[PDB]
Amino acid sequence: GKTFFGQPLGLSTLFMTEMWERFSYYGMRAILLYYMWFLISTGDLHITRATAASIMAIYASMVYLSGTIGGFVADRIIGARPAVFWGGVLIMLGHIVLALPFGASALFGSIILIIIGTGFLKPNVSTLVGTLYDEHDRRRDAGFSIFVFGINLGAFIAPLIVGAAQEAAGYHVAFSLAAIGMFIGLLVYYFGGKKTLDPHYLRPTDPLAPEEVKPLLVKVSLAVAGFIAIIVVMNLVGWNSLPAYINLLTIVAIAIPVFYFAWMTEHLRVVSYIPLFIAAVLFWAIEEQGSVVLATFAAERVDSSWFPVSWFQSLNPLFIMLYTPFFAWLWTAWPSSPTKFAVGLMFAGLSFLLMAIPGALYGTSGKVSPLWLVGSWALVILGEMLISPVGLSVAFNSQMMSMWFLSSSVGSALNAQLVTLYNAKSEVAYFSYFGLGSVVLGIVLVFL
Ligand SMILES: CCCCCCC/C=C/CCCCCC(=O)OC[C@@H](O)CO
Ligand SMILES: CCCCCCC/C=C\CCCCCC(=O)OC[C@H](O)CO
Ligand SMILES: CCCCCCC/C=C\CCCCCC(=O)OC[C@H](O)CO
Ligand SMILES: CCCCCCC/C=C\CCCCCC(=O)OC[C@H](O)CO
Ligand SMILES: CCCCCCC/C=C\CCCCCC(=O)OC[C@H](O)CO
Ligand SMILES: CCCCCCC/C=C\CCCCCC(=O)OC[C@H](O)CO
Ligand SMILES: CCCCCCC/C=C\CCCCCC(=O)OC[C@H](O)CO
Ligand SMILES: CCCCCCC/C=C\CCCCCC(=O)OC[C@H](O)CO
Ligand SMILES: CCCCCCC/C=C\CCCCCC(=O)OC[C@H](O)CO
Ligand SMILES: CCCCCCC/C=C\CCCCCC(=O)OC[C@H](O)CO
Ligand SMILES: CC(C)C[C@H](N)C(=O)O
Repeated sequence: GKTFFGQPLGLSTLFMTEMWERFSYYGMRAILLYYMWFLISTGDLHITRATAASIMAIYASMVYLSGTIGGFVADRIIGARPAVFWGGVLIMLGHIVLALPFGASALFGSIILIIIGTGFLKPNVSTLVGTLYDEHDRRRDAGFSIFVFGINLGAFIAPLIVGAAQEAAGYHVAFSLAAIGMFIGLLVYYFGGKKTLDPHYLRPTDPLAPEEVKPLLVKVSLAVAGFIAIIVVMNLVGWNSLPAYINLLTIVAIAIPVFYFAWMTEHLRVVSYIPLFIAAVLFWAIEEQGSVVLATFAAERVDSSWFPVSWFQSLNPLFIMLYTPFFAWLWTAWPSSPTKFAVGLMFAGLSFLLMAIPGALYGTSGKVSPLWLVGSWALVILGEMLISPVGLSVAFNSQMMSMWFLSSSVGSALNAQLVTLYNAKSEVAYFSYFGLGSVVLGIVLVFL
């Protein structure tokens, strides 16, 4: 019978949908920092490169934090499938805003649209994949690996296409390609979804009961009021700069798990997530810095004179696709969950330790071979194969899905503070210090 790589034919619709969404996101991410660099150079954007780097991180942190609202709203209010649709619409509008002939004024608007939009699409498109299988179907694990393979496939071709278009035609044309990428995703999703997806997910699966509406409304109103109240207090005492707001968003992003863990002999299990969560946060911190710190390194310290330097952002998902057939075989030919989160952290630690070598050996005033980043990403992706749901083979909801991206949000929130420490003069110290600390903790948190 007809399948998509052994999976229900509905996976391909979700496959292509998320592939084109990740295309739009990572296509934009591949040049957004360089764009901010450009806006500063022209004197249009009045921030430092350190703040611009910090923005890239807190943006990423808010993107995956936003998913928690989206997962909840779909399950209880609007539905999984309309959430994906309207999520993509906002994403597309976000990229269109950047495509418009404006400068720094369009940044915030674009960022908010994509944050909100991705919050709706990302956890729900991931949830709809599990809806293709009944409960005890062995293929479910394989279906997600294919799905993540599509995530990285879009993450691979996006910098290559968008980055090249940027260096030939300009940023606005490049950002318009990202919008088009999402537009393609909507088309395939809308028409393909009607054919392959359950109509059951056009309505919420856990609809708010009558008595539940007001408590939720009070909870939300108090949260927004308090947030606004904090903003007001900040503006009065003078804490109203851009890094000030990043600090606030950082604390909020970090306080949410702290309060979530503090919420929850069964308690020894909960305490046993604490080091696993830390290992995850630190790993995705290092991993997400590829689009910031490594992107900075690529542009400043690497000879990329015969190709767009944004193409280095294709190295991350390339290795995931390369490692995929091996690990898929490796797990069938052959480690606990805490170990994989530790060894994965050690590999990420080694990816930074390696990057300290060229500056220590050759100095930082010159340029080095692309192979250093290639090797560095090879190491960090090697550990990602131990965390990310790929290389797998032969039930839940949207909110619990979001909880998974929550460790990446804390990592980037952590990055929003840490990436400001990276520059030309601290290169060797930054890499070696944070790489060594990550290996040590990787060795500490496995025995712990
Ligand atoms: C395509 C490589 C896949 C190998 C997977 C195993 C993990 C290997 C990591 C290699 C460490 C990177 C060393 C490369 C390096 O730093 O040399 C650069 C310099 O020699 C340029 O000529
Ligand atoms: C630039 C503004 C673009 C606005 C989008 C155009 C709106 C046209 C039709 C709205 C359809 C919304 C329902 C789609 C949906 O819920 O997804 C489920 C689909 O049936 C396929 O799964
Ligand atoms: C329903 C929305 C679907 C539209 C998909 C996104 C396409 C939007 C615009 C495509 C054309 C954009 C032209 C880019 C542009 O204005 O360049 C101006 C110069 O490059 C400025 O240096
Ligand atoms: C936890 C994040 C919440 C994000 C904001 C949610 C929007 C604020 C309040 C919910 C809007 C009202 C719900 C609409 C609704 O479906 O009520 C109908 C119920 O079925 C009544 O039985
Ligand atoms: C900015 C914070 C305040 C945001 C308030 C947004 C809340 C929006 C609507 C909440 C009002 C209650 C809606 C109830 C509702 O629509 O129920 C539908 C009925 O079931 C109709 O059959
Ligand atoms: C979800 C719980 C939130 C609890 C945190 C309470 C708010 C505490 C501090 C306000 C946010 C930080 C303001 C920005 C700041 O740190 O100073 C700004 C810079 O130092 C000035 O350039
Ligand atoms: C089947 C893999 C297809 C290959 C696609 C990978 C291309 C994506 C990004 C290119 C990153 C730049 C790598 C350049 C490189 O490794 O050359 C190093 C040479 O030693 C140059 O001195
Ligand atoms: C197994 C994968 C590769 C692991 C790399 C292990 C190398 C560990 C540390 C390399 C960085 C050593 C720092 C050298 C250093 O600090 O020099 C100081 C500067 O030259 C300025 O004085
Ligand atoms: C489970 C796979 C683990 C793979 C680790 C094996 C890699 C071990 C050490 C790589 C260290 C890279 C340093 C290379 C180096 O310093 O050469 C300098 C330049 O090549 C000069 O031409
Ligand atoms: C330029 C590529 C865009 C073309 C549309 C996407 C279709 C192309 C390739 C589909 C590749 C599917 C590979 C799935 C895969 O290998 O992972 C499954 C393994 O079992 C992982 O455990
Ligand atoms: C934090 C990671 C799990 C995110 C992944 N690279 C994705 O785009 O889905």
